[PDB]
Amino acid sequence: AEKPKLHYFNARGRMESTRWLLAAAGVEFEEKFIKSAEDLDKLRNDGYLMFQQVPMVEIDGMKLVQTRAILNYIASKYNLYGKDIKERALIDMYIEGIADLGEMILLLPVCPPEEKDAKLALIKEKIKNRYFPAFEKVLKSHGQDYLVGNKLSRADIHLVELLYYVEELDSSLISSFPLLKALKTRISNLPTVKKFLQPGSPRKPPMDEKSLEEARKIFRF
Amino acid sequence: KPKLHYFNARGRMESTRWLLAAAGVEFEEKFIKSAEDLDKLRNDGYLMFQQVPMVEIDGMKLVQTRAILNYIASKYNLYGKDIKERALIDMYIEGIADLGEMILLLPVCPPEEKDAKLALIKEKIKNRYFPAFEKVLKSHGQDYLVGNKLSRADIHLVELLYYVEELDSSLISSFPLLKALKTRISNLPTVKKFLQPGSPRKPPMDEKSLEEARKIFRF
Ligand SMILES: CCCCCCSC[C@H](NC(=O)CC[C@H]([NH3+])C(=O)O)C(=O)NCC(=O)O
Ligand SMILES: CCCCCCSC[C@H](NC(=O)CC[C@H]([NH3+])C(=O)O)C(=O)NCC(=O)O
Repeated sequence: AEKPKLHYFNARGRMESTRWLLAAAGVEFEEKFIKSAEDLDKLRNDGYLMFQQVPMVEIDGMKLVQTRAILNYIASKYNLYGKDIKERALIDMYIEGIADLGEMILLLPVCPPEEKDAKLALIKEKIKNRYFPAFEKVLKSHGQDYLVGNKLSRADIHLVELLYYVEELDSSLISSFPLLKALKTRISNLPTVKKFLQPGSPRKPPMDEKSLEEARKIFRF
Repeated sequence: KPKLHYFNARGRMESTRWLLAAAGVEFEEKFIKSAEDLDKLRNDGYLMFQQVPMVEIDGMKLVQTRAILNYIASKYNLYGKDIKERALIDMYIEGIADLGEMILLLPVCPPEEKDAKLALIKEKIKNRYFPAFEKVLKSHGQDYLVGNKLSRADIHLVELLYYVEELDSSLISSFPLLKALKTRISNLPTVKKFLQPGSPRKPPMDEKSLEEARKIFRF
């Protein structure tokens, strides 16, 4: 009946992984872009935001806030969350590691300049020594095209999204991880993901200084 | 019995202790006491991302707080009846997590920042989080946050109410429905037993325990 409506500002931020997941699922959606603090205050005043924050997604008659609530619902609805409780446990473990690394990268620009260089270095070492080894190992354990259940899940989508951001950081980091490289390609070639990667999709560019400034004005930080 | 791998402290394992206890599930704990203990877990292949919490349950070695909790909640029927009830539960408990994270990390803030960050936490409790949960309870008038049945949401929220009480017992005072929930949940036989002295419930982290954390986790 009604397309999901995504409420956020015009940036990756905390809404991009939802854009990826919906697109991967073949689900069309609309976006309503917040451009100012007054836009956000209006959502607040209208009663639309349980904790007075965005992301918020209107879907199936609900007003869902909190990134993980949104993604868990969409993943379940479009059978991207595994086939039983144990596969969901594997998915969750994998994607919370992805979330942890993703949060580090997300927040980097918001670091004090005297700290940013150490923090980036630390992110690169965790990538090389902690996270990419863990995911490579999963893929090597079973030899399958997907992380869990030998079928596409949200885990594959969330990890490939992150591989795109790590490439932006440093395209060398993935070089010693052939299986991750192969996953990136395979997933990128799925027709829904290929369309999402093409120009003109809702996929968002890296956040530049001006966008970061808009964020500070809109969310008041 | 599930086996919980963590240090002898609340930290990131306490919400799992609460949820297991609430569900009536007996568990065992293996306490890490040194960096060397953590290193053995890592070396033995027990930790996917070289971190704890880790829980051995039903043949899996599960890391990541949320993976552990989601598995336990589904297994013991504390995650609602369908994906829409799960959506409500998830939205509520991620709000709880956000607030919980601020309180958890308070002892680690630089000392020159701690005064400001406590005051911010009290402000958000008063003006953002407790209003939101009081609003949910008032909206339906039922004893439980979701589905008129006990769920993980009630348990995680009441755990947080105890920590907020530790911070400032006045913060809940204008929120009568949250007070009632706290009482009700605390009186359920499993939660009551967990709240009594000598249970696996952990105390507030003191300075000695925070020094142990730092040695163990090398920060
Ligand atoms: C470099 C900057 C990156 C910008 C990302 C910030 S997202 C906007 C922020 N929303 C949250 O922090 C939501 C956190 C919540 N845990 C979620 O995951 O949905 C907001 O509404 N803030 C308003 C408020 O909290 O009052
Ligand atoms: C106020 C004190 C806070 C208590 C310490 C934090 S918990 C121990 C820490 N584990 C994590 O940070 C796990 C985060 C993960 N997202 C989860 O929720 O499980 C660890 O293993 N760290 C070792 C490392 O990462 O190498």
